[PDB]
Amino acid sequence: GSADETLCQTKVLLDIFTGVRLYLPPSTPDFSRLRRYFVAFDGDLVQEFDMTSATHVLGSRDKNPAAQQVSPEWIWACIRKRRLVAPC
Repeated sequence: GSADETLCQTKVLLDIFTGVRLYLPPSTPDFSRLRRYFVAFDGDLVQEFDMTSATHVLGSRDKNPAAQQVSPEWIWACIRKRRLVAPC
């Protein structure tokens, strides 16, 4: 249990993706909060077909190789580490 053990606090958010602009895919699980939550932390979310300027990207990068190919584990590990961790 990650989210339920992390975002279980309303949104906790925390200074995780601090300035971490990861492209949160709509196909990603927990997207609901994944979006608001993340960006809510203090970062930003770019639409797949919209990253060129983006910074991070959830699963995959193509749309934006200049972003970060982070996953759902990164958000937790990050928000949990109160500091952006190794994106993968």
